[PDB]
Amino acid sequence: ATVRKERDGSTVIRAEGKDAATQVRVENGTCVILATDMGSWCDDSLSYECVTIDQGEEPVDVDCFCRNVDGVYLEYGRCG
Amino acid sequence: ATVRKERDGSTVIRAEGKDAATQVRVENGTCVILATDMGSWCDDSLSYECVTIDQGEEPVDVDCFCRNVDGVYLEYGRCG
Amino acid sequence: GGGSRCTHLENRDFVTTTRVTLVLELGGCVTITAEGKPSMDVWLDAIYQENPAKTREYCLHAKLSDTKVAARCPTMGPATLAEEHQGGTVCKRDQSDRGWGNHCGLFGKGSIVACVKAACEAKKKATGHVYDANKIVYTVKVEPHTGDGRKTASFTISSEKTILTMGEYGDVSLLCRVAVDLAQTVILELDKTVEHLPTAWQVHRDWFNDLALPWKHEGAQNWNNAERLVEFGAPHAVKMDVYNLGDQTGVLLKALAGVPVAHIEGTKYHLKSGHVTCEVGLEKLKMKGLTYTMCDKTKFTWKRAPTDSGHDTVVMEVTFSGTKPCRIPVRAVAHGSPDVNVAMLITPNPTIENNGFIEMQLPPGDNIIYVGELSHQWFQK
Amino acid sequence: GGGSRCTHLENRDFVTTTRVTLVLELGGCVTITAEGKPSMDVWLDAIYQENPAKTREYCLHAKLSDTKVAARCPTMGPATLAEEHQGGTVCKRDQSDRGWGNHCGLFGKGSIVACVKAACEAKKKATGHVYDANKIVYTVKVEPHTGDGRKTASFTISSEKTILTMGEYGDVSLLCRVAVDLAQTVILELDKTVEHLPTAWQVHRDWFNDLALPWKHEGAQNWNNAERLVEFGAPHAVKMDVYNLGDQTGVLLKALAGVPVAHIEGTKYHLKSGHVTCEVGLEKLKMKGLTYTMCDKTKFTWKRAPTDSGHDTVVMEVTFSGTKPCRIPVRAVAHGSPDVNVAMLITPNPTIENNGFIEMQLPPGDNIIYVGELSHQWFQK
Repeated sequence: ATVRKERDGSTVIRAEGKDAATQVRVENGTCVILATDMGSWCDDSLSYECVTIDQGEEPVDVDCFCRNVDGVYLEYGRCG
Repeated sequence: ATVRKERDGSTVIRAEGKDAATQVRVENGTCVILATDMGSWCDDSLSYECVTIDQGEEPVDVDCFCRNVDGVYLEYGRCG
Repeated sequence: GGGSRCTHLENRDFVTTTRVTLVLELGGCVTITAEGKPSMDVWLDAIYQENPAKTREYCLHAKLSDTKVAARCPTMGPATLAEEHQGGTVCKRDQSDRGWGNHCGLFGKGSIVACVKAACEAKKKATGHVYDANKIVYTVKVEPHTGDGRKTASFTISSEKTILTMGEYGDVSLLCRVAVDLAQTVILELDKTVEHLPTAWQVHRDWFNDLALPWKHEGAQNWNNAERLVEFGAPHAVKMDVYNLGDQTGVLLKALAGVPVAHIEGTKYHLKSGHVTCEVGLEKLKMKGLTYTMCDKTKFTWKRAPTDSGHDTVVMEVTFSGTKPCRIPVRAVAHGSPDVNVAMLITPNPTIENNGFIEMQLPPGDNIIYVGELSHQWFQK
Repeated sequence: GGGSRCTHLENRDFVTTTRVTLVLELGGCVTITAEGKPSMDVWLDAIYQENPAKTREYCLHAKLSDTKVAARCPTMGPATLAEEHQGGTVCKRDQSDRGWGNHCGLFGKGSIVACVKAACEAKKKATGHVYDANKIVYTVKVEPHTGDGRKTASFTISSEKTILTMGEYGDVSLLCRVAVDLAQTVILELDKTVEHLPTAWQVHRDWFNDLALPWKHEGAQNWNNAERLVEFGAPHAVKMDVYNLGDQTGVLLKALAGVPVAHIEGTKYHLKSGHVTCEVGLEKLKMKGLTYTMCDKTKFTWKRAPTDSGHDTVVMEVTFSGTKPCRIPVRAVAHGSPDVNVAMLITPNPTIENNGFIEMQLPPGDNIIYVGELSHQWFQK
């Protein structure tokens, strides 16, 4: 997976199928990518918020979650 | 266009778009090809009888007709 | 030959005085018979327009891209995306269950919005052209129905009269008038792909205008009503998938089953149905063979013996071995009456020419046809 | 944590003796409360089958090839092609107008036959799998609803009983029974193409079996009912064109609108809906903290103040600065009655552990919650 900081203070993780069920380091926090339908990067993409979970909370109904890092988004293509 | 004699005594003219509105020599007779939807040869083909018109008769409702040659068929692909 | 095209058509009328008013339908033909005048075959050959105006085009298969999802917590108002107020996008607002487990202070329904860019897949458009009565052309052909030549008259709304010269048969005058709502008639085409489909279909404009598909005018950047081909998935906390409704060709071709298939020949767009009313003037028509002597009765041979024409008339072909040209002796008797002639010629002055086709009407019952001393039994049904 | 998954679900039941009979629906969960026993969250996690049997597959887009046409003259009987009695072909017999102009001695309707070979385009099949009750697996999960762990039991038709160990909370026994017609439930998939579609759909077998499309079993050479995707053109004397009815994806996806989308996770095919009835035995469940002293009333801090759980219960989170572990003092009064406790704990023995979540039921009206000497006004609707 690749990380990039946008001009609006946001962070974008771009992932592929290899990144399924992995944990990555984003600034002084970590993000867990659990999306199961990922493929190679392309136009046929999905982009959404990779929600920060507060300390002592369990994630609910999310396939992307972060701890100790704010304003993170995930994007992936679905080709291949 | 190409001509070939089959083992059953029949004759097969294989035509392409270039052959539209042409007259070809088949044995001791001639055939007129007037099909307007022809293209390059392929699986997406149409094959039918290239009807012999008796002397002194005008052809009716046919886009392939022959004179002085019997058992002629036309075949063309519709690719390209 | 000598006018054998009409003898083959399913829709054939006989019209039997100086002028004659006929209705000419596309795919049909009329034979005109007139005392002391040669028989004429008249038919509406085509109704077409060159380069008709394009209508809106429809998308059959959407190309969906750059799907984005935004969510807000309960009390935090609507979730928004810039793509909501842009062209070439499809958006859906919904609500998702939110809580402590997905960064919200409260448990409840939070706003969620998903947007997708919608374009058309290449070679997946349905195009239309509309007719204009001021530009339609209708082609009327005339051919002597002699049995031994074909002339064409082209008409518009502005040019209704024409005089055709039937060679040695003199002149024939035509005054034709055209007759549905052309500006409400569309000729529909689909972009070509690997499969074999008909060339086009003729549809009503109001039906074409109601197709539940994304549409646009040629040259527009985006498609209107692109949501017709998009389906949104169930919303999760911050994620909502967007799917395609698939290729609509099968949907469209099912609706076009039974609709008439139309023809395009270059830049000519042909109407599938239509008719024209004509006034045919026969005053300048003359018979050919006023100098020819009688054919020798004993020099005929049946090339094709008497046969049903398919139109309650008898057709035949004879070979002649004597001096040419000559006027053919033709007659018929009702079996039991050898004196009285009961033959009504559709080819009124049959002539053998230097390098033969006779057509007649007969009363019902047992008859005997004579082409010279050549004879044939014939039962009229 | 301490059982926060159930607190988030829309379908949440409370069941409040040694045994307890519950119905567990997929997507739902149950909280069990029992005097002198820890609270338990029970839920049906999944109903699936590994490697279900394949059903027939359907063609969405025909590949049409080697179109041949044969004709016979009037009286000459039927026109035939060898392809009429072969597999993998679609044929139509019709009649065409014939005459002298197309090599027939008579004028009339002659027999005409057109045949085409019909295959399926690559990646244009719809496949199905059927369930079998003897191979279904259903997953039931149990988690202590304590607020400070999750265990899984897998069941089949043959293996209905299980005992799970809830760590220090003792043991819990489960006796589960499954409950529609599985052998009449099909999970439908389409081959992947460039467009984004749902993974699958769960359909009734009789509906799947009536799809008006060509079908076959995997490994068969030809497709059955291939005529469903073929359309024959109007016959001419000796020529009759054969066309495609187009790609049926849009047709199928329109019929699947509103149908539930199902999930496939490797070789696991998941049922979209279903329930299981369980007997949960609580006789071996024990409370944890029978040795822990009372938490210091003055060392609490609201981490998350009282809030509506979404299920007519109050949820909160506290921080503790004193000696750990300890049993949390919790109470609530009806505004005007400081003596009587009106709090009904869903987390019955809240405990602060070495590295806090409390859930309560309250009577309608103005109340005051106390977590030690930490207080909060609360109005119950």
